[PDB]
Order: sequence, then C-alpha cells, then structure tokens
Amino acid sequence: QFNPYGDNGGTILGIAGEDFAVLAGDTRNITDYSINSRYEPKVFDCGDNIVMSANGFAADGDALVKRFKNSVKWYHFDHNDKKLSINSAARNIQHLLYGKRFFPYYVHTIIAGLDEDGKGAVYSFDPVGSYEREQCRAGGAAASLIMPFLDNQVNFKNQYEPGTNGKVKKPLKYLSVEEVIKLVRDSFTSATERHIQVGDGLEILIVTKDGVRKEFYELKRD
Amino acid sequence: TTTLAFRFQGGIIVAVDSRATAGNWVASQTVKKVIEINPFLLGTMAGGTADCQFWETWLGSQCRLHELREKERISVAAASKILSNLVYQYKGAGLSMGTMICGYTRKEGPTIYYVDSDGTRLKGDIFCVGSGQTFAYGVLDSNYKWDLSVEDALYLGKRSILAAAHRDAYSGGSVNLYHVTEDGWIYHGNHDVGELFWKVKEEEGSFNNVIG
Amino acid sequence: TTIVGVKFNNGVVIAADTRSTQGPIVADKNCAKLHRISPKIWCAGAGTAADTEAVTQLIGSNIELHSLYTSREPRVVSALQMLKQHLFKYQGHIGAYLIVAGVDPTGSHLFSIHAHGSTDVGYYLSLGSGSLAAMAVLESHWKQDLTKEEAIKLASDAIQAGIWNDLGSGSNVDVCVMEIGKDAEYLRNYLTPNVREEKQKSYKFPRGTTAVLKESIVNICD
Amino acid sequence: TQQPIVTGTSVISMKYDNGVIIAADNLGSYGSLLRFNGVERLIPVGDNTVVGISGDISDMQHIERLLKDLVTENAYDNPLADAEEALEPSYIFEYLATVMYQRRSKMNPLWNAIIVAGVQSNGDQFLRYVNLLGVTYSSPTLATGFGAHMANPLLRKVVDRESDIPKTTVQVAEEAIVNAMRVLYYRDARSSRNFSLAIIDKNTGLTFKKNLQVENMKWDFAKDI
Amino acid sequence: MDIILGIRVQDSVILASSKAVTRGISVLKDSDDKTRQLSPHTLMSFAGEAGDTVQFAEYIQANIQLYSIREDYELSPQAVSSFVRQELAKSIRSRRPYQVNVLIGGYDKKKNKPELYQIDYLGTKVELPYGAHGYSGFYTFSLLDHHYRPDMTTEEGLDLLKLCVQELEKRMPMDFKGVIVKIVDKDGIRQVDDF
Amino acid sequence: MDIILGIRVQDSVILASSKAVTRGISVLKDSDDKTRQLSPHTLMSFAGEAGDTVQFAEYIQANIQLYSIREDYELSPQAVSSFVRQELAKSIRSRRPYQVNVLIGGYDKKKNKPELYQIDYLGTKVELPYGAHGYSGFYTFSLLDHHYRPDMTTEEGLDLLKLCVQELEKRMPMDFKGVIVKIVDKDGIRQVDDF
Amino acid sequence: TSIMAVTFKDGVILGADSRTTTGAYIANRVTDKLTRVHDKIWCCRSGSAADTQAIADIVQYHLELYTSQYGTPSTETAASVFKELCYENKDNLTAGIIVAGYDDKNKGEVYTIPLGGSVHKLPYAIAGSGSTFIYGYCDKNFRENMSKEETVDFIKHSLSQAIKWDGSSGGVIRMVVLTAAGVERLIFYPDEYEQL
Amino acid sequence: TSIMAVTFKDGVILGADSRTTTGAYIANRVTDKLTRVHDKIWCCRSGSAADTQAIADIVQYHLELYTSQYGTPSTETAASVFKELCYENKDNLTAGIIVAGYDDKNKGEVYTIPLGGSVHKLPYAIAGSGSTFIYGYCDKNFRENMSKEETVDFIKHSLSQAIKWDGSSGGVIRMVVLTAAGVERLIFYPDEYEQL
Amino acid sequence: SDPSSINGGIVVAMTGKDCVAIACDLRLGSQSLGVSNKFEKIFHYGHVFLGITGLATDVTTLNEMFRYKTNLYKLKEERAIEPETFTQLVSSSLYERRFGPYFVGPVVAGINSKSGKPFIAGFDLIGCIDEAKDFIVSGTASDQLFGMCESLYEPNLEPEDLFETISQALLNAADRDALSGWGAVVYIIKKDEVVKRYLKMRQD
Ligand SMILES: *[C@@](C)(CO)[C@](*)(O)[C@H](Cc1ccccc1)NC(=O)[C@H](Cc1ccc(OC)cc1)NC(=O)[C@H](C)NC(=O)CN1CCOCC1
Ligand SMILES: *[C@@](C)(CO)[C@](*)(O)[C@H](Cc1ccccc1)NC(=O)[C@H](Cc1ccc(OC)cc1)NC(=O)[C@H](C)NC(=O)CN1CCOCC1
Ligand SMILES: *[C@@](C)(CO)[C@](*)(O)[C@H](Cc1ccccc1)NC(=O)[C@H](Cc1ccc(OC)cc1)NC(=O)[C@H](C)NC(=O)CN1CCOCC1
Ligand SMILES: *[C@@](C)(CO)[C@](*)(O)[C@H](Cc1ccccc1)NC(=O)[C@H](Cc1ccc(OC)cc1)NC(=O)[C@H](C)NC(=O)CN1CCOCC1
Ligand SMILES: [Mg+2]
Ligand SMILES: [Mg+2]
Ligand SMILES: [Mg+2]
Repeated sequence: QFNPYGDNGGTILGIAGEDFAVLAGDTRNITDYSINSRYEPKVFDCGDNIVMSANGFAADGDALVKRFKNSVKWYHFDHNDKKLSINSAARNIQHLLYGKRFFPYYVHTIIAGLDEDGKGAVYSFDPVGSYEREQCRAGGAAASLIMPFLDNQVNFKNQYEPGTNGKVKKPLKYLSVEEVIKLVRDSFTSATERHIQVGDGLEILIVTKDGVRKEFYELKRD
Repeated sequence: TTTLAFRFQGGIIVAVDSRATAGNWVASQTVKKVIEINPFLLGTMAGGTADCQFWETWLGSQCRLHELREKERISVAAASKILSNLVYQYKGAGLSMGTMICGYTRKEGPTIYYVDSDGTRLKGDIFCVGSGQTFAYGVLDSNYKWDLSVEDALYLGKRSILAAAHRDAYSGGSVNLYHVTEDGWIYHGNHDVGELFWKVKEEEGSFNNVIG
Repeated sequence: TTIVGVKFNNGVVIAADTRSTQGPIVADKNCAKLHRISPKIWCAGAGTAADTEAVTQLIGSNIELHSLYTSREPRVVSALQMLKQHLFKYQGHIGAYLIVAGVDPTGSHLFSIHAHGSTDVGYYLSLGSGSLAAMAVLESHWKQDLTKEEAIKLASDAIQAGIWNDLGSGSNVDVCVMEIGKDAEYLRNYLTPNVREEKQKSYKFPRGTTAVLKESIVNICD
Repeated sequence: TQQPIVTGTSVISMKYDNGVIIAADNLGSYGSLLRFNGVERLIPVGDNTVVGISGDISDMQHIERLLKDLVTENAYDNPLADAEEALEPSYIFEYLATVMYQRRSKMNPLWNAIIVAGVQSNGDQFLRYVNLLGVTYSSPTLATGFGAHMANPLLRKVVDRESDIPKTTVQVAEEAIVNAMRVLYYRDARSSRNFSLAIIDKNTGLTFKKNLQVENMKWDFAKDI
Repeated sequence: MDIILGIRVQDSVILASSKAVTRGISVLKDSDDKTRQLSPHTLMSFAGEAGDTVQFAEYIQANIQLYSIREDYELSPQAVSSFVRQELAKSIRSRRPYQVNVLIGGYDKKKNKPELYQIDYLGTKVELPYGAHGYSGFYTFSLLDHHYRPDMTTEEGLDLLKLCVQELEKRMPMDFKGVIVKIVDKDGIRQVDDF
Repeated sequence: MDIILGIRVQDSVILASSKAVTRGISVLKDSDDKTRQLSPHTLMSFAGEAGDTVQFAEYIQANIQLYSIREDYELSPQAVSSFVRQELAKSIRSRRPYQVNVLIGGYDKKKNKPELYQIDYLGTKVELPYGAHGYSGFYTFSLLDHHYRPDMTTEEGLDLLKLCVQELEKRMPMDFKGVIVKIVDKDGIRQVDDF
Repeated sequence: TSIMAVTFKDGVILGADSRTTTGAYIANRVTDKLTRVHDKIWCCRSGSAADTQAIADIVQYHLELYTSQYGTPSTETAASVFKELCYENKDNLTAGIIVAGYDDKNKGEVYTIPLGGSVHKLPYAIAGSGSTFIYGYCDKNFRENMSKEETVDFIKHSLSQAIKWDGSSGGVIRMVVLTAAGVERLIFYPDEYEQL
Repeated sequence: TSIMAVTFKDGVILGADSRTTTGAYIANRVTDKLTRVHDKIWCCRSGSAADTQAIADIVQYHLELYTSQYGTPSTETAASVFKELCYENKDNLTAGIIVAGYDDKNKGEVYTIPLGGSVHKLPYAIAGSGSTFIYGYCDKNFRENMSKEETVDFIKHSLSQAIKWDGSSGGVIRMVVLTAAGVERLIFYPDEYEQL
Repeated sequence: SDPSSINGGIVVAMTGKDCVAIACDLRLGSQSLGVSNKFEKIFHYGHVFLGITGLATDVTTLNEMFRYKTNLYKLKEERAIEPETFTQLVSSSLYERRFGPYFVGPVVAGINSKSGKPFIAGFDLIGCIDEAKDFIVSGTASDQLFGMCESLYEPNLEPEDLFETISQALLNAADRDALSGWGAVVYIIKKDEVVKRYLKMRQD
C-alpha cells in the first residue's frame, strides 16, 4: 500500500534574546540510511522579519513554508502593506496546519522574530496547529537530545544559587547573541555526535531590528 | 492533563496544570490550558492540544458574534452548546476534547458545563477532566464543602492539581488558578510545582510518601 | 555497520567502522567489530551486536579446544563450517552476519556468512548496512595481485565510503592484516577521521549548583 | 493507491565545471522478467534540459506527454519561445514537483523518482530530484534507486562539495558516470548493459548519446572461485 | 475481585478488600472475603483473574504454614513477601501465568513494626505506607498523599480508610458491595465487623 | 446512560431512569435526568451512545413542539411513537446511525388510556404493559411477569417499580446511582422527588 | 537461479549461472552453484542458498560414509539421499536440486528434485527461476546422444537466454563435464554468451 | 492465454490459442482471442475475458467514429486508444493486449500494452501466461522481413510450445494474416501442431 | 504493553579523574500511575556497582541473581569480583535468556582495585557489552540522557565537579520524561570511599 509520508531527518532549534532571535537548523537531508544532500536549507526568511522552519517530512515542510510565504504576500495586498506581526503569523500558521487536521502536515514548525515591543520571540507548533510562544525550542529528529540541554542552559532549570541550600534559584536573564550562538553550535555538535540523521552543516538565521543575517558552520559528515 | 472547576458559596474556582505530552516525551511545562473567552467566561482544555486550542478560540469568536448580534453577553448554557453541537458534527472523525465552560451571568448565576468530543454536555457543580482527573477528584471530593471561603477554595483547587501533578505522569509543570465571581473572572497566578510541592509538603505536613 | 575483507599477495586484510546504533541513536562511537577467533583467524561482524559477539566467542572457544585436541593450528574452513552450522540450526534468529578471514597451514582465506547460514567465497567482500557504499568502491578499484599496502588502502577506502555515505556507519576505521608466515597485526583505530571539534564553552558548574537533601558514607568494605 | 508494473531502475547524475551529466539504462523490467530493452528513460526538453525518470514506465510515458505538451503551450503567443522565454530547467522541475506532490496528496501518485538536469540561461548548473512523495532535494551528485546507494559514493569522491565543481572537467565527470554505470551492472539485478547518457554544457550545449555499452568489465577472477 | 487497599500506620497494618464477586451481569455474592491468613501476624489480600486468585492465595498459605510447622517459627513479613514475589516472578514466564495482584500486611515481632508490601502479578514488589491494586489507586493514592501521617493510630487509620471507601463509592463505576476490613498488629489478625 | 424502565398501569405510565453518567473509571454525575417531555401528556426516556442520546431526544422534542404550535393540538402517544420509530428506521441506514434506545410513555386524552411504547435504535416498536432497555430487562421482565397486574393503581405501580430497582441494585454490576421516577397520566407529567 | 543438467553420448554435463541475490541486490556475482557430493556425482543448486548448502553438505557426508563401507555409490543412490532430506523436511526447505552423475555401467544420468521432494529421472533437466523462459527452447533443441561440443553449445545457448530474461540470473556460465575421462570445469564470460 | 503478433515482409500476423479457463476448468476450448477493432487493425486479448471484451468494444466504437470523421486510423492511433483506456483504468483492469495492424505507408506494426497501460512498439510481441515459456525460443528464432510461410511457421511452432507447457493454454491455434491483399483467417488443430 | 516502559526509570554512569559516578531516579509506576518514590535502581556487590533500568520485576530478579552469583564467586575465588569480570558475568547471564530475555538495561560502574582504573559499561536486554571512556546511559529517558551527557561531559573531572555534571545530566533528562523522576540518587565512587547523595528534584 502507498505510504504518503516519509522522514527526511534533520533537526532545528530556536532561541530568543532581549532584542534578537535565532533560528538554526542543520543542512543534512536523508531518507532511511542514505544522504540525499549535505546542504539543503530548511530555515527560510519569509519576509517581515519572520524566519520559519518546518522540519520532518520535507515535502510537507516545503509545502507549508511555500503557503505561509504566500500568505505574507497576500496579507500585504489585502491590508495596505501592513507588517505581519510574529503573533499574527503564528495564528495564521495554526489555521494552515489545522486546515489539514485529518491529513496532517508531518512537521514540527518553529518561527522566530521580534514581537511588537521589539523583544525576541520564538513560536513552536505541533503537526496539527497547537502553538505556544517560548524562549526556547528544539524540533526534529534530535529535539529530545537538545531540548533538555536548553532547559538547563537557557532557562537555568535545576540550577540553584551556590550555598543557598537549594532555596534560591539561579535568576533568569537574557543571553547575548554571542552566548546564544555558542549554545546553538554546542547543541548541534552534540546532536551530530549521537544522532545519525544530524550533521554535514549548520545554518543559523539571526533576526534583529536591522534585518536577517546568516551564519554557516561545518558539522561532521559521517 | 488535569483540569478542574467547582462551584461554591463564593462563585467558581478553576484550576489546571500546564504540561503537554507526546507519548512519554514531555513536550512543554508552560502551556496555557485556560482560555479567557470574555471577562465573564472561561474554557478549560484537556485532550488534543490543537483540537482544544483551535475550537475554543473559535468558540470565543462565536460568543463575540452573539453579543454583537444580540447586544447581550452569551449565556454559559448557549456558549457550551455551540461547542458541543460543533464537536457532535465531527463525531467519529477523531477529535479529542474534554472541556469545561465556566462563567457567570445574571440569569444563570455561576455555572459550569462539561463538554467532550463524543458530544456529552452536562451541567454540574464539580468536574475533573483529563488523564489525572481521578487524582484531583480524590483530594477535591474529600475536602469539598459548599461553605468554603474564597481563600480555602482557591487552595483546595490548587492542592487538587498538585495531587494529580504528583501522581499522574502526564500531568505537571505549574498550576494556573482562576476565581469566577459575579464581577467576572480573576486570575490568581502561575504556581510552579517545582517550588509549590516542597512548600506545601513543609507547611501542610503531607506527602509523607516522598523522601523529605 | 560497514565491514570489508580484501585478499592480497601473501594473505588477507579485513576492516570495519566503529559505530554502534540503537535506531537513530549512536550508542557506541568506538566499538570493536573486529573479533579474534584464533590468533591468525579474525572476524568482522555486522547485524545484531550481541549475536555477533556471542557466536564469535563460542566458535572461538571451540576452535581453541579443537586446536589443542588436534595439536594443529586452526583452519579458517573449520571456523566457517562451525559458524554456518550453528547459524543454520537457528534459522536466522541469531542475526550474525560475518566476514571470516585468516591464514592457516592451507593458505590464506576470505569468506562471508549470513544469518541463515549461507557462505560465500571471494577476493573482496563487504557486509552490513554500508556494504553497498563499500562494494561500489571495491568494484571500482579492486584488481588481481594486490600488495599488502594496496589492500589496506583499498579496504580502508571501502570502509570510508560507508562512514561518509551510510548513516549506519561512522567514526573510525579498524584494520587487521593477516599475512602468511607472520603474526596477524590488529590495527585498532587505524584511521580516526571524525575527531570532535573543540567545544565553544566549558559547562563546568560552580560547586554547590545542585541542591542536595541527604549525604551519607557508603560502606564497601566487609 | 497504485503498484508499479513495468519499471525502470537507477538514474544517475552529477555537476561539473561547465554543466551537468545524466545517465540511465535502457531497460523496462516486469518484476524479475527483464521485459523491454529499447526503453529510453532520458527525455530532453528543449536544448537545455534533460529529465531522467525511474519507476513505473506507464507513468513515465504520461510525464513525457506532459513535458511535450508544456513545450507546445510555452510556444503559444510567445515570440521569444526560442530565446529569453524558452523553458528553463528550473521551470520544468517546479512544474513536475508541483504535479508529483499534488498526486501524492490525492493518494494516487505517479510512481516515479525523477532527476531534472540542465543549464540555466545565466550559465548556472541545475540539478534537482523529485519523487512520488513530492520530496525534493539538490546536491552536486544525485541518483535514484540503487544508484543512490552505489553511484553516489563513487561520484562524491570526484565532487564532494560545491568547491569541487569548478575543479571537475567533463572528461573526469563522464568517466565517473560511465564507471558508476558499470558498477550498477555488476550489482543491480534489474539493470541492463545498454544505456543512454546526456551532457548539458553551457558552451557546447546538449549532447545526447544513445546505445552506450558497459565495457572493460572484470570477470576473469571468477574461474579461480 | 477488584478493590483491595492497605494502610500502614504507627502500630498496625489495615487491609480493606471489596466483598463483591461479579460474573457477567450478575453479582453472584456480596460477602466474599478476598484474603488469607498466611501466618498469625501475616495477612494477604488478593485480586485478579477468576480461579487464579484463590488458587494462588491458598497455595502460598499452604507453603507458609508448612514452613511454620517445619521450623516451629514464624517467617518475617519481609521474608514472606520475598517468597511470594519470587513465586509470581517465576509464574510470569510460565505457560499460563497467575494473573493475581496481592497486598501483604504483616507485623514484624522482632522489629515491633507494621509492614505493608504491594506485589503485582509480574512480581513487582514495593514496601509502602499505603497501597492499592487496580483502578482503586487512581483515587486513593492522591487522597492518602494528602491525609496520611506516619504516626497515626489504628483508629485514625480506620477513619482514613473510611474516607477512601466513601470516595470510591462516589466515583467508581461498579458496585463493589462495601469492604471487609482487617487489622494486623502485635496481637495478630482481627476483623472489623461493622464497616 | 444504561437503565431505563417503564410500567403502564390502569390510569398512568411510570418511567424510571438511572441518574448516573459514567465515562471511563469516573462517575461524572449522579443526578442526570435521562428524559424529555415531548408534549404535555407524552414523555420520552432514552439510553445509548454518548452525545447521540440527548441530540436525538431534543431533536424529537423540537419536532413535536413544532407540530403542537402549528396545529394547536397534541399528537396522540401512538402518533408520536410512530414518528419516532420512523426517524430511527431512517437513521439505521444513514452514514452514522443514532445509537439510541427509547421508551415513550403517554396518556391518550381521546381514549383516556395510558400507553407505553418500547423502541430500539433499529426502529423496532412494540406497545407493552411494561418495558426495559439494555441489561435491565434480563431481571425486570421476569419479575414483572410475576408481580404485574393490568388493573394496578399508580401507587401499586410505584411499589412494583421499587421492587425492580431493588433487584437491579442487588444484582447489577454497576452503580447506577438510583433512578428519577416520573408519572404520566390524565393531568400530565410530574416527578416523584423521594425515591 | 538458472541451472540445467544434460546427458549425452559420453556422459553428462551440468550448467549454471553465477548470480546470488538478496532482493534486487546481487550479493555474489561469481557464485559456484555446481557442487561436488562425490568424485563423479555433482548437483546444481537452486532456491535458498543456506538450505541447498546444508543439504549438499549432509549428502556429501552420507556418500563419503557410503563409500567407506560399500564403495562407489550409484547416481540413483545419491538422488535418493537428496530426496530423503528434501521430502522429510519439505515444510522447512526451499531447495530445487538437480543431481547428475557418471557411472560406467549406467553412463550419464540426471535426476531432478523439485520443492515437494519428489524424484524424476530425465534425459535432461532445467530448474531455477530462469528455467521458465527456456522450456520452449530446450524442448525444441534437445536431442539424445549429442556430442560433447553439441551439449556444451546447447547448455550455453539455453542459459544465455535464461540469463537474458531472468533478472535473478547472470554473471558467468559455469559448467562441469562428467565423463569416463574425468571431471572438466568450464567457464564462459558475458562477452561471449551475451551476443549468441 | 498464449498470444503473439509478428510483423513480416508483406505485413503482420496475429496468433492465439483457444482456451478460456475458470480455475482448472476449461469454460471454452474454441475461443476467438483475435478480435477486429477495424478492417485491418486487430488485437490479441489476454487477461480477464470480460475486461478485454469491454475494452475492445469501446475501441471498436472509437475507431468507427474516427473513421466516420477522419477516414482510416493508423495502427498507432488504435494503440493509443487502447492505452488511454488501460492506463486511466489501471486499478480496475486485468488486460494484456497486443495491437496489430496494416497500413500501406507503415506496413505491418505491432504494439504491446501490458497491465500498467504502457505502450511498446516492437517487431514482434508475445503475451499471456504461456508466453513466459517461449521468450527463449522466440528471441532465438525471430528474424526481420520473414515471408508469410516462415512467419506462419514461427507462430505455429512458438504457440505449439507455449500450449505444451502452459496449462492455461490449448485447443486450436487461430491466426489472422494482415496484408495489402486483405484479411485471411487460419486455423491449426492439435493433431498437426502437437507433433511439431 | 511494552515491557521496558511499563514501570519507567533511568540510570546514568560517568568517569572522572580517578573516580566514577553512577546515578538513578527513584520512580516506580504502572504506566501513568506513580506507585513508589523509593525504588532504587542501583545495587552493589563489593566495590562493583550495578544499575538496572526496565521492567521492575526483572530489575529485582537480576539484582538477587547477581548477588547470588557474586557471593559464590567470592567464596570460591577468595576475593571480590572486579568490574571487568562482573561485566562479562552480566553479559553471559543475559545472553543465556536469548529467546526469552529479561527486559532490562543494566549499567556496570566501579574502580578496578588492582589497577585503580575507572570502569563503566552498558548492556542491551540481550547481553551486548557497550564499553565507554566517558558515559553510559539507560532507561526511558535515554535519548535525553544522551543529549545531556554529550554536551555537559568533559574528561578528567574531579569527584566534586563530576557530581555536579552527572546530577545535572540526570535531573534535566528526567524532567523531559513522563515515566522518570520522582527523586534521584547519585553515587560518587573513589578508590576507597563512596559517597551517596539524594538529590532534590521536582516531584511531578
Ligand atoms: C494532559 C497533558 C494529557 O495529555 C492534557 O490532556 C494535555 C491537554 C492540553 C490541552 C491544551 C494545550 C496543552 C495541553 N494534552 C496533551 O498535551 C496532548 C495529549 C494528546 C495527544 C494526542 C491526542 O490524540 C489522540 C490527544 C491528546 N498532546 C498533544 O496534543 C501533542 C502536543 N500533540 C500531538 O500528539 C500531535 N498529534 C495530535 C493528534 O493528531 C496527530 C498529531
Ligand atoms: C551497524 C552499526 C548497524 O547499523 C552494525 O551492523 C552493528 C554491528 C556491531 C557489531 C558488534 C558491536 C557493535 C556493533 N550493529 C549494531 O550496532 C546493532 C544494530 C542492530 C540492532 C538490532 C538489529 O535487529 C536484529 C539489527 C541491527 N545494535 C545493537 O544490537 C544494539 C547494541 N542493541 C540494541 O539495539 C538492543 N535493542 C534491540 C531492540 O530491543 C531493545 C534493545
Ligand atoms: C537464483 C539466483 C534466484 O533464486 C538462485 O535460485 C539462487 C541459488 C543459489 C544461490 C547461491 C548459491 C547456490 C544457489 N538463490 C539465491 O540466490 C537465494 C534466493 C532465495 C532466497 C530465499 C529463498 O527462500 C528461502 C529462496 C531463494 N538467495 C539467498 O539465499 C540469499 C543468500 N539470502 C537471502 O536472500 C536471505 N533470505 C533468507 C531466507 O529468507 C528470505 C531472506
Ligand atoms: C488464458 C486462457 C489464461 O488467462 C488467457 O489469458 C484468457 C484470455 C481470454 C479468454 C477468453 C477470451 C479472450 C481472452 N483469460 C481467461 O480465460 C480468463 C482468466 C483470467 C481470469 C481472471 C483474471 O483476473 C480478473 C485474469 C485472467 N478467464 C476469465 O475471465 C473467465 C471467463 N472468468 C473467470 O475466471 C471469473 N473470474 C472473474 C474475475 O475474477 C476472478 C474470477
Ligand atoms: Mg555516514
Ligand atoms: Mg506528573
Ligand atoms: Mg495445454
């Protein structure tokens, strides 16, 4: 029997700072035990300072990104070139995803950008459209490896102030873009070590009020 | 999930956990399971996150359209029945929802309606919904009186979620509290189980099963 | 896994990668897939990891007892005969796929065995999930009358093909060279082309970070 | 929901400094029966694109008709049909990619793996894959079926990343492709000896080679076994 | 079968076990005692598959009684629980396993301490302050997490137990026809007749 | 849902319907009224699939009320029962059938006679002196075969009904949390509050 | 597989391709499907590689023990041992074996043993997946009492066609010639047989 | 079935057996599997009797309507109509059809259409369950530009072998000769072909 | 009804400078229902420590079995079993039940008393030895543990620093798994002293 779904592997990761946000994703594309491409980007600039990635089944991922990019275009046409805010993008994507509730897009979706107060924003979706804003989210094949590391290093979970008898928590603070990129690079090198579908290259899209910047790094190719 | 809402002398208490799961994978610990429909209506979410989140936000839009068309806030009965009639149309399709529509109106007073995805709609004073509903019931039933004070009712609701958060593997994160009065709903904070458990254990002397 | 075996002038060489997997997860990044049956008979094993190790040890044990009984150096065909009759008896339920090679008084030999108990003969062979990547290289570059240093190069190149192109293979290249008239030389981590890069950050925690409820000295003495 | 009947095996390809090369054997298999031997699985669109198709042949012939029709439709009311408004490889691909994904979404797929090889109007090399699932990807080397497992490893030894492309000549590239075709004939049970090969170069244009044969094969060592 | 509870307090173990025996759409009996005395200071309640439950309980009972006669000595609750666990641990890999879940309430006379052990049909043993088998636990554990204190009296334990039965009678789907309650302490085993 | 009974006596029809609403291992409600008044002298009880039951009951209720307003006239119990049967008879061959079983108790004012109709989800209608849906019938029918007389009073009918509820509470596996009893006669529909 | 054995004037010749498959992957392109169970009794193996190997090994053992006690076994005897194993273990075997041997009394003989474990003595036999495609050709071309060169051509042309149509067959054409003169191994490469 | 169509110097000849089966029972031993879709365009039918009949009837209708408007259709056109039906209804059809016709410009032409609905233009085609057994024979014996008598013998000998090995084939060998001269029907009985 | 994920639980082991650490959670549940928060999964036979995740009845059974076997070993050998030897014993015992296995994920940890070398090892349910320089992970949150260990771990940590690393690896991994947590225990093992610490963690 024909199976309409497939698994193209890879993993993605979004972190939000005070006045910026990053959306990273490895560039490896796979089926079963074969590598299709060592450089196939899945993190996209969609306009209006919104970066997006839909990781899982690449055909559904590309379809969704394509539809959302198109949604941004028509939002401009219909509402006098108004900027699509990240919260409005999020709600719009929910309807895209839930529209196929009974034949789902097989993808974990993450978008990043800046909210209307200029602060960094990351939104994450399940395959059928439930969404939530967070400081932090890893998605895709190695999400289960990276996410607990992020809980510990971004949100300082399980970390207490030394000498306070485990009574005072380590206080929350925003991370600099330098610090965030260190965590992203360490997250992906760790994920590359222990997950077979993750590797080849890392592409990070950084979003500030000045626009979208890119950074590329090599990952292990085994 | 564990969600509850009960009626009492001073109105309605609504309490929910904040965990989201995908199998045994803890997907989130900070999810909002109460949706504020209007200043007098609340909806609780249990079951499929997308199903709940999508259709209860949609419910909010229908309630807004009612008050525009009828120049009057929708009744809790009518609001719950919009949702129940909707999910009944999808009966068999595989929607998964256990919801509670809580609110106050003049004609009804404080009212709670249980609505689920197989089309069950029930008016009642106490309900617990979700995978940890039984754990919440155990504590809530055994401490419930109609004459509870607002302070005590808030704590019991909080303590019942904590009970379930602890025992049910698929509940946890934090407790979100709400109090519904004749004047509308009032938010009573997010309470992380990470700190709340030890605070309750110490102060209350309960949870003796746990290594102190 | 990826494993290979290549015959040359005065003997035979086998090689293997060093990745062990659990589904998509890399369990062991440097496991030893090259097994010693007797001093000059070595096995490369793919398939169920516990089965390859257990079947190689059992036949290795029985080969040592046989060698002591007959006052003779063991033969590769004896190991081959014992392995195949054991594996056949279990109808493929023991998932051991082996490349058996070595030198004995009869000469130098190279065989493969499948889980159901069928055996092959050849000058070059490859088994495991990365056997197609390896065999592609072997079919491209192999020739009659290879030297020792040529065969090692060909073998390790065939393993490298698996390492880079097969997700089930990675990390390092182990090699064993069995030459007639000489001791077998096991070359553990003969190539290490997948060294982890320096991490961006030290995650050494301030002492006291972890909240503790109880301490106690554990008695290990009598 | 389908099952493939008459099928074609591997399609292999790679980029080189001035263009792309693509190849596929001339066999139409009917299960284990090697039924048809005169099947052409490389289909040129214009003078700048070749589409290589594996999988179900009835669906391949349908796709042929679609591409043929696309050329006709593009010529309509188009004075620059043989110039600036000629069909680009990127247009042909995106059209096929759309169709493949739409058919999978209707649970009635075209049972194929497809590689679109060509050269764009600005001289850039185009090489991209699409299959029955609508999955698309691009790489310096691309291959379908057994080619993915056996050809890609060999072709990647020549062009392992983007920077290796300018360093690779058409002679070196074609040599690798022809070698890969031989390896597939050794090891793929549904391959034939006869094959076609196409070169799309930004200077010399489209060169279509028919009736090629795998040769310089090593079989002599078999007598010793 | 269905409902079996257990609470360990300061000086005793209290076992509550449902009285109903249902088969199909008929409650065949409403006075069934789902327990066996293994030794003078050790009691075992049981629930699970029909036939298996009593067959297993009586088989364990016979063995412990045999031991008692042989050595002229009472095995500790810990020792009895370990014996029972091993029998179940064997059983689970038999041709037809015993589908029986048990609670073992005992008073260790050497330690002067009450002890409660929960063992499922797989042979999964745990010592607990309070225990339950089947769907009962889904209500009682959270309830006891709240109201239980380790220093309670037998009377306090019975009131705590009444609270559990009331909750079950309110929220459980099936009529389990009340419970038989038994207390295990330094003076042995006795049954509460008015519950 | 689960237990719905009906008894036709000399001058009235008496419907008894269980109060429990259970879902999974939780009794969500113990005061549920499984009935709708279709017209002043016609009452319908219902049991079956969750959601379907109330949706069907209210749909029938709306239609009968619509008829009453249109004609300024009350349909006979026989006419209402025939309408309901046909709706179920349509339903059973739909894409998704209503899985609802009903009893219709009515007092025909033209005949001055009580009437009880039993209709299952297939659209199988029968007029009866006494009726039951689901597993209840397996106990109550034989009981009523013995104790029922056609000339009984409403009080005698209630005592006969108490006998049925007692038997069900004794032998049924599930706790159905008692019944709501309603009487249909020449003066319309009224609820017995102390049962 | 495509295998065949053909009796002729001076004895018998066995023939086979050299392809072994695991799905559509060729695990071994230089296989030897012609195996020795005795000096001048050989068999062609088709079906499961593991099953046919295990059977051939047991038969070779039985005939070696037979020879130790009673001298050279007949070809019929060898086929009977194959049959006994194939018939009694029919539920657990996938083996189509052709047995071919040379006596001096009986000359060349061919026995075929299909899946069920039945025995059939024939002038010539064909078996394996690729045999289906040459039933027509072989029936039309086979003649009794052919010469060595004619039989070699008959087998070469037959297996050439079987190999051409069957995807499960290919590589080289191995042959084994059984006569009073002795045992002769022949091999024929693609470049020769493909263009026949 | 066993069916075949073969082009030759003067045109093309179609050939077929006459067996129809329902399991191992022969429902009709004198079937006519060679059917006319146009004056000089015929087809051989294999697979489901009902499916191939329904297809042939629709094609005959389409070509009759084609002829009314545009004159005589080409053999290629006829094969395209067959393909269209077979390809678009591949999920609900079990039909293996060989289309054969005679033009004066194009002479003899043969198109085969297997299960999937693909089209293949060949010098000659074979199909049906019994075709498997004669791939070897037909490849070895077919020559281009044969005479009428040679082609008749080629088909007769081929189908004779197919019939001999295939249980699903038998009865008489029907043939239809398509040339510029016209249409000629030939029949050959068991007593002749069996002893070839 | 997947035997390895009915009860839940996790074990992790790490090596440091002249020391080893082995840690485990305390949860024992029956699918969603948490039953016990005292269920330790680490045992020791002399100076050799063994952690076992998986089906709890088998955890208990194997502990009892290896106590049995190491006691007889010591009586006959007149010395304590070493980690390398015990690792082999575990592997043999598990593979003995090849076609009816114990549904467990054992982890050996300890210091060889003769050489002073830190040693850790892991196994699948069927006996495959997985030796490591750095860390071994096991249980229902093994993916999480793999991610935590791979990123947090560095070689040659001091006992006090190693404690922080392994604890943070376990805690943050457990909090992303529904079936793991409910308390935790860490063993720090030096050549001739062993410290056991109970960790404070969230109880949901
Ligand atoms: C507790 C945690 C038990 O799940 C709650 O019921 C919780 C409720 C909730 C509501 C709103 C927002 C957050 C949380 N439910 C979940 O977290 C839910 C559990 C669930 C999974 C699958 C279901 O389908 C049968 C039903 C309930 N988790 C999810 O919905 C997760 C995030 N997403 C998926 O499993 C994606 N699925 C959904 C169904 O379609 C296929 C893809
Ligand atoms: C490569 C890595 C496979 O991708 C090799 O074949 C490798 C060979 C090998 C040999 C010796 C030592 C290490 C590695 N095989 C594995 O790594 C093997 C993969 C595998 C497992 C099971 C299979 O089904 C028969 C097939 C392949 N890995 C293992 O066996 C690991 C160590 N153990 C487990 O996965 C145990 N699981 C099995 C499923 O049940 C739960 C526990
Ligand atoms: C031709 C090539 C196709 O069958 C021959 O029959 C050939 C005969 C042969 C091969 C080598 C040595 C002597 C004789 N058979 C195979 O190559 C055989 C194909 C086959 C597999 C399984 C069968 O049923 C059990 C029947 C035929 N290939 C194999 O045995 C290979 C080595 N193994 C597998 O494919 C693994 N099998 C094991 C059995 O279960 C299915 C998977
Ligand atoms: C040879 C004899 C064997 O297939 C031919 O293919 C022959 C072709 C033919 C016969 C008559 C007229 C023109 C052409 N086919 C049959 O005789 C055919 C066998 C067949 C049956 C079903 C098939 O799949 C649907 C494929 C082939 N016989 C029939 O059609 C007979 C008349 N009917 C049945 O056997 C009843 N079938 C109906 C379809 O479902 C299975 C039962
Ligand atoms: Mg790799
Ligand atoms: Mg919890
Ligand atoms: Mg016949």
